[PDB]
Amino acid sequence: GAMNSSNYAELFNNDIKLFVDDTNVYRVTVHKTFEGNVATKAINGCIFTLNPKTGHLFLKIIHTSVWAGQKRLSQLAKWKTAEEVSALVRSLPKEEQPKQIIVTRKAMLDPLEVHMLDFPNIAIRPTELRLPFSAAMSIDKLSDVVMKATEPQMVLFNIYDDWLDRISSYTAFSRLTLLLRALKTNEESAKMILLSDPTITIKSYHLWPSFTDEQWITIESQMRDLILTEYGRKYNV
Amino acid sequence: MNTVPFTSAPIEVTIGIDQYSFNVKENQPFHGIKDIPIGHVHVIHFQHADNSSMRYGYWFDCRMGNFYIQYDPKDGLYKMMEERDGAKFENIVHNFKERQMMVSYPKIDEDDTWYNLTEFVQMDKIRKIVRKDENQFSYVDSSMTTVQENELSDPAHSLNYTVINFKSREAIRPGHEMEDFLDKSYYLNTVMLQGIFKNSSNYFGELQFAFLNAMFFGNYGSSLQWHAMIELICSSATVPKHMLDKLDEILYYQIKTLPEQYSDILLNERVWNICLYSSFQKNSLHNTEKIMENKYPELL
Repeated sequence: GAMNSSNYAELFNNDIKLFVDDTNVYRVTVHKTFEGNVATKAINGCIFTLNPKTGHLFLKIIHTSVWAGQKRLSQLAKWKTAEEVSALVRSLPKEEQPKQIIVTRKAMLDPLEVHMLDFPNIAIRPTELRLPFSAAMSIDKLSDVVMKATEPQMVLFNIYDDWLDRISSYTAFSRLTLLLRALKTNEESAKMILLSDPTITIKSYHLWPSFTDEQWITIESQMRDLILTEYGRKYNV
Repeated sequence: MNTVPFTSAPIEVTIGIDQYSFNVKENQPFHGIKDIPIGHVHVIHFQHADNSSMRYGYWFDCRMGNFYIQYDPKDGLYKMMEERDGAKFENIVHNFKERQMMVSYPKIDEDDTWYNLTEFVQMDKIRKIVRKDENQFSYVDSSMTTVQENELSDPAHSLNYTVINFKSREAIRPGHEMEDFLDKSYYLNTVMLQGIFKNSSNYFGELQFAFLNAMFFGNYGSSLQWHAMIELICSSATVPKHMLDKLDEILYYQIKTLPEQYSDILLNERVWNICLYSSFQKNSLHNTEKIMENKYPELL
């Protein structure tokens, strides 16, 4: 059934599972036409498929060409997401295929279920968690690879960099969702926090700076503060 | 004009024949139902005065034999049986008419209701959904489950309706996932009409039989099947025009005949609001839409 704060630790057991987030699959700018009507222009998107235990990210880049001459694009995006997740599963060796896929938006269940009919022993699950995975395009290197793409492309990342050498998946995942939640509520400040210090760099094979343990603690506190402030502002509490 | 005599009425029971029914008191001298119209299937059904649970009954066709009811006090129910002795049966029936112990099937001549509810229902198809081939008639009750219900336990006592499932390989061609799931025409016309039912009339007959089992026995799995067969048509962008117009007639008489008080469990809110307002065929069920609106606007 649905994932929530109760069955939260299940994410970190040894059953292979993937999160699928479709929020950035169909991305548009909106503009005015010469005649003064509104039109959309599509930009490149991505399916965010993440193993929360290992950090392996399967970043399936969605090139604007896939929308060419298509109608009901937001509906189609869900079906193209499920097509691509299904093809990813089929591409994995059997012992690597997930036992569960957790979709971050309920509207993906039926498309994914229908695309996964060949995989009846893979459970498709919704979630009640409000996961910040839409903010994945606030990670500079993921945005860069999506926006430069000239064709459909799968790019593989570890979204935890080398954190698992030092911390558990559980702690890694909470760090990731904390960072992403801050980038989602106030990207400008969140990104300032991460880079204020020119001496902490991002390795070429990483997404995030090479913070020491002590620096991560100060960071994580700086992100919580940011999240809490933005909340009082949003609601006037 | 055919007859179904009863050996006796030992227990207080409400007897139904088709859409009619009568109260019969314990050891009241009731000995059958006469003037049953030939040419249609029929169902005779029962609800004991003591056990408002378990409605049950028998689907039959008088052309297929001479049938009577007898109470079995060991099994505790009214049983349909066949008399093979053709003479011995006209004797029982004539003597009971002579003593005038039989009710007349009470058809208004202007009234086509039963024909309209049973247009496509054939006894041969009923006997394949209720497999019990030693008998020419078919028993159904409140609690019988369907083959689909079971996959998710006793098979001798199941309703073998055609399994319909919108999220299944049968329903969905590989490569047409999205298309076939949003537009079920493939599944309706090739898989179900041409493949399984062979023609539209066997499909309507199963649809109509499922409705009547839901209506007369409150059989919850029949209701599921009735709604699924509706939804499949309404969710198909491409339906023969003759099927659409007939469907509208079929549903109209079903909705007309439903007891007003039961429109809460027999009518599935989502299926109907989808079929009448969202589906491809939203505009193809004018008569069914008009009666739903005027009689159950709450559900919508």
